[PDB]
Amino acid sequence: NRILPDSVDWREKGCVTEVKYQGSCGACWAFSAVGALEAQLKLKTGKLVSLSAQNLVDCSTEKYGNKGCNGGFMTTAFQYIIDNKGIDSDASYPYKAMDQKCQYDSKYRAATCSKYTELPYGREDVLKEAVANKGPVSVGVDARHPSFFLYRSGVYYEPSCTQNVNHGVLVVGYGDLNGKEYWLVKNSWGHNFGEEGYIRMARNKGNHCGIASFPSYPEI
Repeated sequence: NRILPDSVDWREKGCVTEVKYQGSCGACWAFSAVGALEAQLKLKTGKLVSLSAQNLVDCSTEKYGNKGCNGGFMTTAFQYIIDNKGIDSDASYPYKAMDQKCQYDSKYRAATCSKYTELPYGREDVLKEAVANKGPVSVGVDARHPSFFLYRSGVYYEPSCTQNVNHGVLVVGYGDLNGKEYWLVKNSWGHNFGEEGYIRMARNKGNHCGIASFPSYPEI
């Protein structure tokens, strides 16, 4: 294993915004992407600002292989931000859990993206390195299993989990709790979900739930 901190929690560095509630809109990919960029924005500017998931839903659309409330890709959302030369703040372009016309306006720009990086498939130590050294990382997980919705505490391990990911989330940390290594995952089902919106997911257990399958992070 690479030489790295044994645990990381980007919330401690003030790099993680409040947990969002996607509602009945499959915008997790958008929340996942903005969350990663929010951390980078804080690292660069010193200011923590929620970015507009809705801007991605409405504007990072067919050209990017995305389908708004019917799903999308974090990577292509990043490329949209690059191509578009910005993304608006959440306050300026609030989330409505619906597909809308693109209403991007540069006057409400709160961040940019210059590039993004895809981590190699399934490599949890590479993921750990990126979380330690770069910041929160956008990932997909298999969140199809009934146990996921009912998670309350501890470290989530679901034998039925697969590497077929379907749910974009944000890895904001990692560590060990009571002998179980975990990834600290920010979800977008509001603070009622899991631990105030977070789930600790099993780490170094064979790419559990595909968490390390498709990681990416942007840079400002």
